[PDB]
Amino acid sequence: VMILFGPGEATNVFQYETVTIQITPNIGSPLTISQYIYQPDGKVTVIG
Amino acid sequence: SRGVSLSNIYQFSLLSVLPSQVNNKVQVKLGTSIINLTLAFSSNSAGQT
Ligand SMILES: *[C@@H]1O[C@H](CO)[C@@H](O[C@@H]2O[C@H](CO[C@H]3O[C@H](CO)[C@@H](O)[C@H](O)[C@@H]3O)[C@@H](O)[C@H](O)[C@H]2NC(C)=O)[C@H](O)[C@H]1NC(C)=O
Ligand SMILES: *[C@@H]1O[C@H](CO)[C@@H](O[C@@H]2O[C@H](CO[C@H]3O[C@H](CO)[C@@H](O)[C@H](O)[C@@H]3O)[C@@H](O)[C@H](O)[C@H]2NC(C)=O)[C@H](O)[C@H]1NC(C)=O
Repeated sequence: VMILFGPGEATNVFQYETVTIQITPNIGSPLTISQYIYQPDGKVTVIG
Repeated sequence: SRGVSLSNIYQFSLLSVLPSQVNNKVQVKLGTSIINLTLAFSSNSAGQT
């Protein structure tokens, strides 16, 4: 699953913040993903 | 030991207070001169103050 940010959500980096993603298929329980994000530490960072 | 017991002493927080509410709002008269104090320091990272 990959999320690409547009110019709205891209505007400044997530820091000291909780990000929640939820995937809700048409049958069965949704998957809810939550991370508190510290300052990102590389070009890619492991947040959760 | 001395029988002092206070169940709640917590009254105030500066976490509620923006820098603009305290900076330049207390001042010292050194003779003729009057100096505005800066009390809340601040810095920026990732667009947060
Ligand atoms: C330093 O502290 C002073 C006292 O808190 C403060 O004076 C107050 O100013 C506000 C509005 O600010 C304007 O007018 C002041 C002069 O009074 C100017 O210094 C400032 O540049 C603005 O033009 C006013 O409502 C209030 O009555 C003032 N209080 C007193 C006791 O005089 C100063 O503004 C503040 N900063 C500087 C740079 O001196
Ligand atoms: C702590 O808060 C007090 C209010 O609870 C305040 O007392 C008031 O003081 C004002 C005048 O304040 C100016 O002048 C003093 C010296 O006279 C400066 O130290 C100060 O920075 C200000 O520029 C007065 O009009 C009023 O009657 C006082 N109120 C009471 C209840 O006494 C103190 O000034 C304040 N402490 C500091 C260090 O600012």
